[PDB]
Amino acid sequence: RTTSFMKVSRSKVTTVVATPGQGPDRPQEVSYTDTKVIGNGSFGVVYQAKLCDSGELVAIKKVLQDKRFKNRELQIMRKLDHCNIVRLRYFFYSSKKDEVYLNLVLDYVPETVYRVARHYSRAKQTLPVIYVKLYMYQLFRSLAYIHSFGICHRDIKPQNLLLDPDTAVLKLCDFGSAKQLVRGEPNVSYICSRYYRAPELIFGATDYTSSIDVWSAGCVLAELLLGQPIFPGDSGVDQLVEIIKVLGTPTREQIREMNPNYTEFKFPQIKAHPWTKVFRPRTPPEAIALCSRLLEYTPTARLTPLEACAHSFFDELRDPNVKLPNGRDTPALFNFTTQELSSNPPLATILIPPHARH
Amino acid sequence: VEPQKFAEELIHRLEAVQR
Ligand SMILES: Nc1ncnc2c1ncn2[C@@H]1O[C@H](COP(=O)(O)OP(=O)(O)O)[C@@H](O)[C@H]1O
Ligand SMILES: [Cl-]
Ligand SMILES: [Mg+2]
Ligand SMILES: [Mg+2]
Repeated sequence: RTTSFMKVSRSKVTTVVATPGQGPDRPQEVSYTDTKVIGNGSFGVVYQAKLCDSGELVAIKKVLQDKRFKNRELQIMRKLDHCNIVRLRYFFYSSKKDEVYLNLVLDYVPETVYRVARHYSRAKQTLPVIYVKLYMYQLFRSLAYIHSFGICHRDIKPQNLLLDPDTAVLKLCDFGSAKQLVRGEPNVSYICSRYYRAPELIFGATDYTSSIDVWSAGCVLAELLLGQPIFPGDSGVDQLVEIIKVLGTPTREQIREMNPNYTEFKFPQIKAHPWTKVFRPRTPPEAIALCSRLLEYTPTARLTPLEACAHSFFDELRDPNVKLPNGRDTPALFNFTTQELSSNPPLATILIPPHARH
Repeated sequence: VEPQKFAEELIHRLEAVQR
């Protein structure tokens, strides 16, 4: 759930002095019109609007600045610059009475992985594998990027994966739970949303790593393959039972890796259900393989995001003759930076195909 | 939550899907 402990002119024009997301603080007057809510929650309100100068659509995430908790969302977003992470254009502050709200002006992205998957579900179809490949690959790229700065998202789930259906570009959003993890410094365990929470988090670990994002990603993958969440359940126990019912009871050593405080309890020994029986018979073997290397009890045994990008499941995306089903070409996929590849530079031989060099 | 309390519930639940 939670983390650790303006003038109006004439359509109707709202003018504010907003600070650009990148570079040194150099605030500039920003004007926008056609404001409407495209989302509302206990966190605040999300609006769509159109910038007066360029006519470009933006999202404005308005969040209350609660001083009772640690708010790293702005601090974290400002440092991020990646093609698979939603762009922070500007931010500004505005006035619950006697309260100050933070406004994040972001690029507007019309869909999410969640809404798109819901379409296939109610249509009783499955998302074509080509999209599963495209979306998951871009997700892993975004994870490789944030992890290289030591930043863990902590809330990976389909609702936080924005999509432009025309370009098939995925952008990771919502850094309201994100944090730079430091070994030796404890974290909040009640993080990550139900269905997507790593087993070590459910066992209440406070010393977890960025590999919790990888588990969440594995859940997204499985969900896209399956047509529904793989580990549903209201409570942690409910969720862990679903996990055990697939992976089998974790061994004492796997338990120790997750949370040593549970090593001495005598858990009934449930047999693993073969991944090939979990999914439909027409599921590609390499998708199953990838999934099993993501959804591991031992956090250190999980693939890193960069390793996941290099997995054989994404081999098709490296074929020069591939295209989107709508006729268009695939988005940028091989423009890796030195930062992105820092965890494992030799992987560039796989990640950057020969036809991508030119 | 208490590891003891969490484990008891989990053990109880795993016995039911096992039996
Ligand atoms: N840049 C954006 N463009 C379009 N819609 C967005 C954008 N950012 C967020 N949304 C929508 O509004 C919701 C806002 O939630 P989010 O930004 O993920 O943080 P929180 O979950 O803390 O409210 C998202 O689930 C998403 O569907
Ligand atoms: Cl069993
Ligand atoms: Mg969100
Ligand atoms: Mg949030």
